Amino acid sequence: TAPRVVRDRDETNFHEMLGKFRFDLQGSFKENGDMLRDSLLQVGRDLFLVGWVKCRSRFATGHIQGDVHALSYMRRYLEKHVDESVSSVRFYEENFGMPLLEYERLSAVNDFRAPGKKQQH
Amino acid sequence: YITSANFSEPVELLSLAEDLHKAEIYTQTTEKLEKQWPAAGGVAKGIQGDQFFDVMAAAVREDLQDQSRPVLVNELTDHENPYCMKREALRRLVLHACTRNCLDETLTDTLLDRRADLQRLRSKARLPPEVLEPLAAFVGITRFSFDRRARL
Amino acid sequence: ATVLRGHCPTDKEFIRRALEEEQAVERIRKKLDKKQLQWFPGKTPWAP
Amino acid sequence: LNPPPIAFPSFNRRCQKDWLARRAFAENEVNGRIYKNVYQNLGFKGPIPILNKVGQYRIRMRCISGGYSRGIFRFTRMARMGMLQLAREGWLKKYGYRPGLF
Amino acid sequence: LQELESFVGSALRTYRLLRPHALPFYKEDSLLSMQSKLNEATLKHSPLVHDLVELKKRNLSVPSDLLPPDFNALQFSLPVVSARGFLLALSAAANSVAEDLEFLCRRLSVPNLPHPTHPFRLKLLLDALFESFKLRKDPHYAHDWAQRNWPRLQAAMPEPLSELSADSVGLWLKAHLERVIENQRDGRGRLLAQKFPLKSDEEDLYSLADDFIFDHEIVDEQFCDERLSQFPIDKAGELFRRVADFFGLTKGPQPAVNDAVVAQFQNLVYTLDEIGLSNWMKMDTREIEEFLPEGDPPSFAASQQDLDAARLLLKAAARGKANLLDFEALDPYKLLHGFDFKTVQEELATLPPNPFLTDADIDELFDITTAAVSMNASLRNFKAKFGRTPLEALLDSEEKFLTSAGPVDWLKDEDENGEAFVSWRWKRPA
Amino acid sequence: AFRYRREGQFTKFRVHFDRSGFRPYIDELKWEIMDWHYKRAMGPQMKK
Amino acid sequence: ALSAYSLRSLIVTYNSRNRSSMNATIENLKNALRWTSPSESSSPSSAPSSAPSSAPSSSWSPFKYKYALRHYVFEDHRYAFAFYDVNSVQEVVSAALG
Amino acid sequence: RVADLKLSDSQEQRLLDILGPERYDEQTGVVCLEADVFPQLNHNAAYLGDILQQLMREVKK
Amino acid sequence: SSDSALISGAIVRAFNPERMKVFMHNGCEWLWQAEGTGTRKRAAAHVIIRRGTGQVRVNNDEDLYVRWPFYYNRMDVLQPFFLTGTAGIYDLFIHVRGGGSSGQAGAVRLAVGRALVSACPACARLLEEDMVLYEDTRQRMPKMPGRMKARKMRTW
Amino acid sequence: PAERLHSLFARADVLAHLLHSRLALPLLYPLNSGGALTNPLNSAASPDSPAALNSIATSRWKREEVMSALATVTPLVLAATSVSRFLKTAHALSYFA
Amino acid sequence: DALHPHHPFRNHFGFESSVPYGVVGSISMGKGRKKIEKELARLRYPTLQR
Amino acid sequence: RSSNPFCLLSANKTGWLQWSPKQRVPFPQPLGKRKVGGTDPQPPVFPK
Amino acid sequence: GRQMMKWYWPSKYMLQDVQMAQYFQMQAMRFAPRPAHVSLTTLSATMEQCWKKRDAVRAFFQSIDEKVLRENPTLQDLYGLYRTLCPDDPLRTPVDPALWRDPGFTWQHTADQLSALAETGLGQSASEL
RNA sequence: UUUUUUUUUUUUUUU
Repeated sequence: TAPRVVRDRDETNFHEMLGKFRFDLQGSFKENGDMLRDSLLQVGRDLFLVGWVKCRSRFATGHIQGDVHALSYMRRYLEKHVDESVSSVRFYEENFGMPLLEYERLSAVNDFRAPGKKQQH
Repeated sequence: YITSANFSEPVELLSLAEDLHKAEIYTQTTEKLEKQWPAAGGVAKGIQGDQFFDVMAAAVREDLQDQSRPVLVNELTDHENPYCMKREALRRLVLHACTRNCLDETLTDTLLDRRADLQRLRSKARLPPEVLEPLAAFVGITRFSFDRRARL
Repeated sequence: ATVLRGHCPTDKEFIRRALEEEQAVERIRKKLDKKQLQWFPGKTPWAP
Repeated sequence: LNPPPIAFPSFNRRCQKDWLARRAFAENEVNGRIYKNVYQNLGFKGPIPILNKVGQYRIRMRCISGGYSRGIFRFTRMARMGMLQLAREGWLKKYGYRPGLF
Repeated sequence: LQELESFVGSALRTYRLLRPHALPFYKEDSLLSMQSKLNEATLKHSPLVHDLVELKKRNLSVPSDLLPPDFNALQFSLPVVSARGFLLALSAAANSVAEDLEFLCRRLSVPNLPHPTHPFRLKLLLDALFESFKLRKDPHYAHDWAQRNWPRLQAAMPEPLSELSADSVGLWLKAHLERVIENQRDGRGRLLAQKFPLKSDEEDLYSLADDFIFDHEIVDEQFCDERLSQFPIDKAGELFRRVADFFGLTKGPQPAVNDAVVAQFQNLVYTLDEIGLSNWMKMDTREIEEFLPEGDPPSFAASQQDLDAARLLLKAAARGKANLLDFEALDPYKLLHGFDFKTVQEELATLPPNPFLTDADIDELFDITTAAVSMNASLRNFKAKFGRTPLEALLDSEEKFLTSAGPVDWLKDEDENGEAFVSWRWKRPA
Repeated sequence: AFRYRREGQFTKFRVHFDRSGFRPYIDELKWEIMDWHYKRAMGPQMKK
Repeated sequence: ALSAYSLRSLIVTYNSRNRSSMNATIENLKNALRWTSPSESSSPSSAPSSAPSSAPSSSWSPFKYKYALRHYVFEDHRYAFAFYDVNSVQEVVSAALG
Repeated sequence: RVADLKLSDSQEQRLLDILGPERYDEQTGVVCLEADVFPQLNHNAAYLGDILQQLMREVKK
Repeated sequence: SSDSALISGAIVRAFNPERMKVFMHNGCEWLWQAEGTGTRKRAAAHVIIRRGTGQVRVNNDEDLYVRWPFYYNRMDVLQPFFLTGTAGIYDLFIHVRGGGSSGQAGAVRLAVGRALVSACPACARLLEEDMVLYEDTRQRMPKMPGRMKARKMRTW
Repeated sequence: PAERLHSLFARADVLAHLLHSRLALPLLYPLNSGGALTNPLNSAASPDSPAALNSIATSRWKREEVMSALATVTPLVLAATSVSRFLKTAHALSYFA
Repeated sequence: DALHPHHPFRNHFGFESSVPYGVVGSISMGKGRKKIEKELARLRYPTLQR
Repeated sequence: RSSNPFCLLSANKTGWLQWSPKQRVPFPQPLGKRKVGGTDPQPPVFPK
Repeated sequence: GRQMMKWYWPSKYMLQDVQMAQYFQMQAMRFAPRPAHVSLTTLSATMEQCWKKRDAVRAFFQSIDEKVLRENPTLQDLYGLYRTLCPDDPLRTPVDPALWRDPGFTWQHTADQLSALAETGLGQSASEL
């Protein structure tokens, strides 16, 4: 687990680093956010996403991790290239350069609560 | 890297002057030969006539192209089709050091298709043997050879 | 002349003559194939 | 721990015995028709004891990544666990396998 | 700040609809990087590249004269056509289309003052003013409208539909408008979904795109399926011939010979399909008119080198191949190596003839001498801006993303005479 | 009536394996899966 | 007579196991056209052949009374093309295979 | 096609009788002869050409 | 009579010459020929209307009561005619392929209903009382796997 | 107007509308994500020895590109407001009773 | 008829094809055609008269 | 040895093929946390 | 017999050994030439023999009518090759109907009859050490 | 169809 202090430069290692994404969406969505979740999953597979994501009617956040260069494209896609209406984009934290990764597969957390408890809640 | 035949620099030197540089020489030679050694008409019609001056001219072109086939160093398959030699030459160079991400590796196939240079040689290849051979047997003739070299 | 962009240059009459032949061979092949289709090939009634 | 290396099955005496009968039947396949032809021409029905040990029906389905002789199909040629491991390792995608449909 | 960013995001949506058969923005960008790196790798050890280096040490720039041809241009190790040459070819080709205004408007129905002859554009301004002669706000005022337009339309019309006076037309028009409004009170998918409210437009057009529908209580069911689901493009030629004959009966002011027009009109429809013509059928052409970058007219000197270079662009583009990169005699690989490089593109590549436009007479119909040098004011809507032009803001955001792609902030180092340099710098986290 | 959504139903439950256009896949995978291990074990060893 | 023969038609069919793979072939075939010597290139007709599918069945974990099942879908794709008056055999056969 | 092939009344009837109605279509009026008794393509192709000539020898009688 | 010149002069030639045969303004106002299509369950239909007071033939030159011997089935494939008053004016031709006994009857109601609207836009509002234009795209649910032999048939 | 309509109005308009080469390409063709990488050759771009072989001027020379893009966006609006609108008129009138 | 004394007949021999044969790479690279396979490679079609 | 002129192996005149020293897209991509069988030479160990 | 054999996995103790001795031999023999010329050798050193006996074969076709030319594989080829050495040779009034022999107008016979960029590259090639 | 027929309907297809 050698840090970037060993010899990363602009020759060949400039595109050999990992990190975490930074995004926090907020605003109303069509139906219950089904369109946004489906669109994000298809694009995420092409970029070989590892982290997870959360989608809902209003709340939309998550933690996405991957390559330093791969995540750069997603920043522009999820800021202007949005078919739905977006109010504003927030940020929580970011970090570039880290040995190995935490997650292994891309998945979206969905509300699988039973319908019986929905009325009580 | 004690020896001078295994460093990163020498590998690149032989990967351009022998892979891409040699491929272009064969490509131009094949096209140039066809201009100076034309045929009576269509390639398909020339086999059904069994006429002289067509079997002879075609045979000469086959030997000239074979003698003018450079031997690739990095590639050991030794392909005979000029279209395939150029298509595969770029794949080896692109996979050496061209890409910068996982996605770029998967998009290598699309890069070759977008290039207009490779699209010109797609419609120029050898006729498969199983084109006229079945038809010849139908009429029941035992005096025709599909191969041009053997026919002469 | 009167040639469109994405269209076949061949005459329409030639296609109609050739198209009918293809439909005839397909019908004959299906009829003959169904006749020679039975379990245990080579078995015939009261043959032994 | 470490899932099995699916390319090389473990040792199994019963599994090897099934393949032994296949070779014997192939060489004796010609003799099987001769025995039926002579009886048919003469018009007499009789047994053929020699076909018991070299018969085609002696061989049955078996699992290649296994050694059990049950639960094997002609399409996959694998047991319940053989298909699960092969499909989950990422090997059937090239062969048109979409698990999305039920 | 918030309004400026919103316009940039909305503008990108219009450009996406113009590229139906193309990869997304995140796919084409990656491909360009591979092409740029491939050119450098292939041209690293070229004989020409090494020859120039040795000449500098020996203090001998040019021994006799220029070796290379005066038609090539390489930027960032990528092939690019002349920027100035494209404008001349595009303007000259599009200028001949507007020539029909003389025999359609300047001789039949003068639209007041159409423009000066050719100020800058002469392409879209003509249509904007000519189409502004038909206005309608209140149905009660429709009677007076027929008294100011009937006389002008009494020439280019069928004989049976020309004997009536202005008052006769008004009687039917007055009753027709009332029926449409009453019926407008599966019809909601083409009334509020397509119309774009502005709050500033006091009146709206009639009988243009979607105003002539809903005449009766009930409309056709299958009609809607051919506008939203998919527009039938195969019948483009059939409809055009069935409408053109109404104006031209072969015995009126129009010529008596018209047969080859239908065959050629079909090609224009197929060519526009790639641009995204099918998308405009479903969505009303309102977003493109409003949400679109704009700027000042071009201004440059037409040099002799650029004037002759534009001729080749109009030659190969007449057959359908409007791209110079796909043709030979442009690849730098064969130029720096001494391969079989020639200028036979006009005979070898241009083998397929075009027996519909012309055989060997392109400059005759398309006058290249026009515009060019003679080309050397703000619009009504373009003037109202916060200094920065709409196009300047759009490119500013795009440049900040492509240039800043990664653990990066590639900086400003020289801003003079257009030339500039870039480098690398570390980026700290927040 | 959904026509495209029900495509391939006829050749899923009312067709024989030997009387259909579907080709086997086990034959190709037999020689493909085995070769993968050969290149992995002998790959680094040959270079060393 | 052999010299009196002529290729009346050439029905070209494809069989792809993936959606993306089939789409790549269509684009590649189109690019090979619009480059022949004659003014109009050979433009074959399209004829889809549906999409056959297969999915066997198996009992589902062992030591169970058949309470659940797991299916394995194996879709397929097909495509057919038609040709008429193939004057140039080299410019058609090579393009289809390439 | 039988219609294109010019033959006498007696000869025309025998052509369809030997092959039977299975290899004859009453709609268009064409006869298809299929031969596949060999695994190889070349071997099978030559076989068809031999039987075809023999059929015409007996038809004209 | 200037109003009729603009209306009658535009229907002829020009955009769509098909709409040229009418039976006065009041009482029929129906087109000479019309077409309609209807889908219900695993079946299809194609009904065409033509002028004539003849009988009703479905296919293979047969009568109507043969396909639908039941009384309720025959009434469903003729309900729109009674409401519109075309009881004995226009002919009826029903062509179907597949389905069942009562499955094909429903497709005819949707097919014939879509034909009358095309022939007369005005004669479409009165047909909403009986819900003729309404269809049923939903189909039978699949048999779930497991122990249940049927969709929800339990066992001991 | 017989010799200026047969092959002038239905043919020449196609040439002006054939802008797919400049429209299909990306907005930033000469600049990509890897534009500041080692793509330029160090032996032919660093010392500035050559003059025509290479030219690193695509970072601030947007004036030429801005003018080129401006001329390609005006004709697009005309096609949608003249061609698409004209077709809709025939389609709508094809079902008028 | 004199082409083969062991098979006195008019037409027995055909022509050889130019179809590639053999394995691209395996333990049987140097196999080509079998002893019995070469006979049918130079004949129009196999028979059962021998 | 097929007669396809566009094939990549039909024109192979030798029994040796190049091996990629580095790969960024592993062919045997798992669908989860499961590893590839036969990729653990060293035996495991338990805390005991 | 052949259907049941297709089962189980193949043998594993018959794979090619990775021997370094055989690796060097393959590389050394990879750059071998191809001096086959099986077809060219047959045609070569044959035209001279026909030229020596040109007068002897000149009368062969005079006594043979066109209708007698039934064996084209031996006669048609001979006639075509003969005309290559002697383009002009009128034997008699009757001639081929452009079917069995197409002499054409622009044929090939035994008797025989770079740019600024490329030229500039050669001048500077052998000018640096 | 006033020298016309002489009749029940299925689970892929007229691309």
